[PDB]
Amino acid sequence: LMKNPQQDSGLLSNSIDFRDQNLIFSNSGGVCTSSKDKIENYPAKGYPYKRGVKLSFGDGTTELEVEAGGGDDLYGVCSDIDEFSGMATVIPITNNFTGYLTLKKVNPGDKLNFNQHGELEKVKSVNAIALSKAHKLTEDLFIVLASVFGNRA
Amino acid sequence: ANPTTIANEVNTISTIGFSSEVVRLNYLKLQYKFRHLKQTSEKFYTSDSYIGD
Repeated sequence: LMKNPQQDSGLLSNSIDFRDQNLIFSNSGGVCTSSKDKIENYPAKGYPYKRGVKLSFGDGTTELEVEAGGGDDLYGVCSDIDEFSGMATVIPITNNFTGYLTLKKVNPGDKLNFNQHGELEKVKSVNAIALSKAHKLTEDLFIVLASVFGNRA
Repeated sequence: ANPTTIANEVNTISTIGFSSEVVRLNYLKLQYKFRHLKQTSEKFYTSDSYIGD
């Protein structure tokens, strides 16, 4: 529910090895990032971190927001959150993305689609291919390296 | 649009637009014609109390 662990740790983390130190929930952004990527931000409704987002509209008093969602309403991928301001960094669905995303509770090369809650699931209208296997971080939190190529016909 | 909140990384920023307006003022020229007595002829119309027919 939080980008960083909510409870403080009690142990100094030894930094000796250099392998498999990136399979954490705090890894924001993408593994490969271009300096020509288009980056937006929107007010967040809920916690859409590491999830696909859609646009949500209220009465009309306040501006639009982004909420976790997929299907035919998919607008992009949320890659970072600023908690103080409620800001959600969004990469549009028309821009290539490669990074770790939340997976529904799967082998590399398997086609993926975003479900109603913005979670990737194995297969229809979006190009998403898993580049690794599901890594479990919590009882109900599974992440996976995926690449999004846009919408298919 | 509403301003952009500068948090973490962002490229898409709200924009301030500009416009120009041209105001034109028209000036029109008009003329009138009037009839009077001739200079040399006024002497024959210089009545005792007034000048003119």
